[PDB]
Amino acid sequence: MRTYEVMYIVRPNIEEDAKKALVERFNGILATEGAEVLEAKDWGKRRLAYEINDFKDGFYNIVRVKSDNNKATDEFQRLAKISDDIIRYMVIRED
Amino acid sequence: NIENGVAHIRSTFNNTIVTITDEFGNALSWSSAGALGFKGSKKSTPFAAQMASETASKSAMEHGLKTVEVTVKGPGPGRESAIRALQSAGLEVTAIRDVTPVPHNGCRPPKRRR
Amino acid sequence: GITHIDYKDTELLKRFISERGKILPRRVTGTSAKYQRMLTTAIKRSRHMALLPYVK
Amino acid sequence: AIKKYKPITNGRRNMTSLDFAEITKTTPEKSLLKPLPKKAGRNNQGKLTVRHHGGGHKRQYRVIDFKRNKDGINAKVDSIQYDPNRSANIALVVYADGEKRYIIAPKGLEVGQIVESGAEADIKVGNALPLQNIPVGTVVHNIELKPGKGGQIARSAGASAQVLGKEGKYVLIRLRSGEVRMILSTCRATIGQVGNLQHELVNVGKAGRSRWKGIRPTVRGSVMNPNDHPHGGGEGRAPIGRPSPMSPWGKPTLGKKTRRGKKSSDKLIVRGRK
RNA sequence: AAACUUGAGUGCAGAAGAGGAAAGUGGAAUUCCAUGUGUAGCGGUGAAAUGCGCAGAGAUAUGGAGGAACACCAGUGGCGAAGGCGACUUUCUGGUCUGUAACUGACGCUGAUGUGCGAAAGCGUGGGGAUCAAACAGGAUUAGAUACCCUGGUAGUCCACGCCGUAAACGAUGAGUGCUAAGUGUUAGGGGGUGCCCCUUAGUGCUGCAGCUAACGCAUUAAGCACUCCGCCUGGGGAGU
Repeated sequence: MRTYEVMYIVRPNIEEDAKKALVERFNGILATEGAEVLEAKDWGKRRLAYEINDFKDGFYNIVRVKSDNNKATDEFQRLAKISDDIIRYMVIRED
Repeated sequence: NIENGVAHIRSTFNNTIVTITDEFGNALSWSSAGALGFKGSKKSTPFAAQMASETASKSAMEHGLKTVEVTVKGPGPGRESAIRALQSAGLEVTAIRDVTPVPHNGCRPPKRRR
Repeated sequence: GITHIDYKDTELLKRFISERGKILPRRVTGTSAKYQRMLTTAIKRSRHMALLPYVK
Repeated sequence: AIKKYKPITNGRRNMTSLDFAEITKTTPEKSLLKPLPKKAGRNNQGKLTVRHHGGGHKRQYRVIDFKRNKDGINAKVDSIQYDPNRSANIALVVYADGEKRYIIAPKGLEVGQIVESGAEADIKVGNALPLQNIPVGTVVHNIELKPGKGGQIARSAGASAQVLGKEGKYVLIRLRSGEVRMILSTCRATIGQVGNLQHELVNVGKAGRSRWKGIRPTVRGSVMNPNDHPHGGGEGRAPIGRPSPMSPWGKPTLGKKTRRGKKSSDKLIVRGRK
């Protein structure tokens, strides 16, 4: 019904061990009460076309997350503003 | 209080006031945003003060001294549109007190130490 | 307390818009994803006093 | 918080006790206790100078550090104990080097918290540093009066002060009695407020509970004899019958001020009490 | 029971909603005073103003202050139940809607759980009382007015924390109908394809004609007539006692 395309970017300096626990929390709020997703990915070394906060790198893990309870793209938006973990996210409502 | 004019210009984003008073607290003239009549957010712009103090620094006929001692205070879009307003009024602009209402809360008690 | 645009800005309402001035695409910018929300806020706000042509 | 009692007796009809929930340990340090002789309103001559001061339960003075002159070393809170000679609670602080005394437990303090001291210290609840290093508008307590002499102001339970300014020879600070006065900013002061805020909501209830604290009965001066109190003699219940109420030693006790004039610190007080 | 449909379900793509700004650095005020529209300036009357030393006394362009902090984005908004947000500003919180049906298929009572929700004085008013303001000093008539007006002037208006309940909640005006005129606006978002022909209509403002109603009056949302329990006038009274 209400699909959401979240394309959040992580910090350029984060340990893999902590990165696994960082994506676990993001996936925990995305796959909460039913995942209903398409396919997960894990982009690595790459360059962004636009610059935001003058960084050096940034791990990627953008995955499609279809929802019906409208609670998967809730905390995520707040996570990329209050805490200093996410920088550039996304908020697409297109099916 | 002739041959003297200690004016105080106020710079804000709403109803900018720039009147010219004498050395002693006494309003010799009354003409600004209050005597203007613009509710279109134009009584605090660059052309506001210039036109507001225009008649104020022209209908004086008492003070209008060379010195004005403009005391600009507070942030405003046209903060440099009031200092030149008195310069284009007929007098000039020299004394300027750049001190807005933004105290840093910094005071010192007993000395006699480092 | 965050870098936000005021209502006074009149030239900050038609930066990345089409000739007619319709909804702008998501592949015409080049900043952050939080800048698109402010882009749509400059459209609706400028579509009340007819300051932005609906269809030029 | 506050705990009420069921009315099973006439003495416990309105009796209200305190709920010691902040207390962590129930045993004091054996290397920080001193005996108390209890003068009970008696001077060196042996004559009674102050009245309404009887016996009561036995107590043991606990050395309290009101100086906090241990800068450079850190200290972690151990536990919050109960003190009978004070209205507030004390917290056992453990340092490094050796010193390990008690400190007036602040309002928002928990077990396992680091506390520092000295000019180079963070502005956290429990830290103590000079008044000039404290930002204006901060709530502090346990303030000193003379450089390195120990705190003497804001030491009661719930007491707190607020920094206003530094005049030009002293620091302006508002007290709990709504009275602003200058104070040298070379002394130290703890950050935060004192705990045990529900110590004034306690209701004794029983008249025998006041004897446990050491308070003897107070007789009214209007029911005494003519050669015992100004309002002594009088057939039945008569009024004062004088211009103004007098004290036991024949002295006006209503409005008349007593603050001695021409004081050394009479130019340090800005505003009076409200 | 075998069965598919959109028109409604989340609202399928929409746009203003940010379901929601309490707000530190903030600068603009009736008060003292640094020191000024600084001494007749303001709180200031249907006629009727009270206020600011008598052994020592306000006026605010400011400045060293703001409140229950905040004028404009608060819109015939989405309104989902009587219920539309800020000195820009962040939260998606069930959720309600017009053209559209992706998915199974199957069609009622403003509804027995009317949570007793429910402007209002009173309720959990934490805090509350300041330009002020009932009363109060008062000022005022004519053949008639402690009223009201205004005024120094207590209360009186204020925030989370069981909770708080009559209404012009119904403009004295609640209830499933349609159809023999067109639309169907609102805040601003949408096609046939270029907005020229189309866009039934709903959340909302409703537009009169067949037939009723004694009449008044209900009609692209009649009380004619084909779809629910309800339902009110009973002695005027007495009686809301």
